[PDB]
Amino acid sequence: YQTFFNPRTFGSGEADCGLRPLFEKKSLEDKTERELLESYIDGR
Amino acid sequence: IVEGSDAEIGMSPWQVMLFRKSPQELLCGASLISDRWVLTAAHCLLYPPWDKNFTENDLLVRIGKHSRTRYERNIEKISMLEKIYIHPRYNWRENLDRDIALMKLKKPVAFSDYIHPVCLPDRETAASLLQAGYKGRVTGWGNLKETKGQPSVLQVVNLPIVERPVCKDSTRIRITDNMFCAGYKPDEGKRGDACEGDSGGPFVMKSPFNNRWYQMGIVSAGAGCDRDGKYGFYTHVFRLKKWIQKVIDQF
Ligand SMILES: *C[C@@](*)(O)[C@H](CCCNC(N)=[NH2+])NC(=O)[C@@H]1CCCN1C(=O)[C@H](N)Cc1ccccc1
Ligand SMILES: *[C@@H]1O[C@H](CO)[C@@H](O)[C@H](O)[C@H]1NC(C)=O
Ligand SMILES: [Zn+2]
Ligand SMILES: [Zn+2]
Repeated sequence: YQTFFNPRTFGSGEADCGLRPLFEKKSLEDKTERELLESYIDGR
Repeated sequence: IVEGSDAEIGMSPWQVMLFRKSPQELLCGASLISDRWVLTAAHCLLYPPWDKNFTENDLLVRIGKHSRTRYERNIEKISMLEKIYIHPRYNWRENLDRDIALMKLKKPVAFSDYIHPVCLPDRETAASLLQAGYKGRVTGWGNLKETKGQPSVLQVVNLPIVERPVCKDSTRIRITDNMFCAGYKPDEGKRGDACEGDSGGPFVMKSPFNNRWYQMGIVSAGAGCDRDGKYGFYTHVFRLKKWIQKVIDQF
């Protein structure tokens, strides 16, 4: 991920960010996630 | 959230609820970006017209909460606030320019499967994901319509980012570069919008580079909810990251 904040000021997790334990962490996609992905594929 | 759907358990572990202590009252949405810092909408804490000028101990916050009526044990967390930080250039009198605010928890929260922080974008990710057409995701406990009333379960809806020229023409409000709008156009056959109560809530996008969720915006304003030819407005998180930085290093 790479950092912007200083842990002592900021806390923890600038690095455990953005990864759902019940989804990404378990390699499981959520029910509408794909819609976002597919929006990255222009007007195909 | 109008025209959205219930949220899966843990699909938005960074969801935070801004509560008012006395009387107990749900105020706004918010997001967890750290174990101690929470992001939200400046007008959630300061908006004189609506008699809003809260202080540290007027409010409390709740994290990892799944329903809105039942207390969920060693799942949800209730944290007090040590300090509040509103952008010094927040324009509440005019266009809500720089509608952003930071809150420091009095005591850090332990992450779990239901509680984790969302990522803040960097230069590359920002310029790469903030492109009209691309869809993001908004979440909240706000109204389901223009006032069912409000949900008993966190609501979610994905909406496309709209091009500035289009957003600018849809409202008579002075739109600034520190904000962006999102929503479907009347010709797209899909609906959905944030609404009253959703302010402070996050607008997140999933990065294909690392599979992580980044908070690109903060629910800020709109005219009505899910009205044809209208769009919701969100504070542009990246353009205000220097400020977020200053506030955090300063604290
Ligand atoms: C405080 C929030 O809950 C709410 C979010 C609205 C989101 N709406 C849609 N359609 N996505 N914000 C507000 O209600 C803000 C606070 C000030 C008034 N307001 C508005 O959005 C007005 N309806 C419009 C407006 C007034 C002044 C400046 C900017 C916008
Ligand atoms: C907030 O309330 C404090 C008084 O307790 C006041 O000094 C400050 O001017 C208020 N902020 C405003 C109205 O913008
Ligand atoms: Zn639960
Ligand atoms: Zn959708």
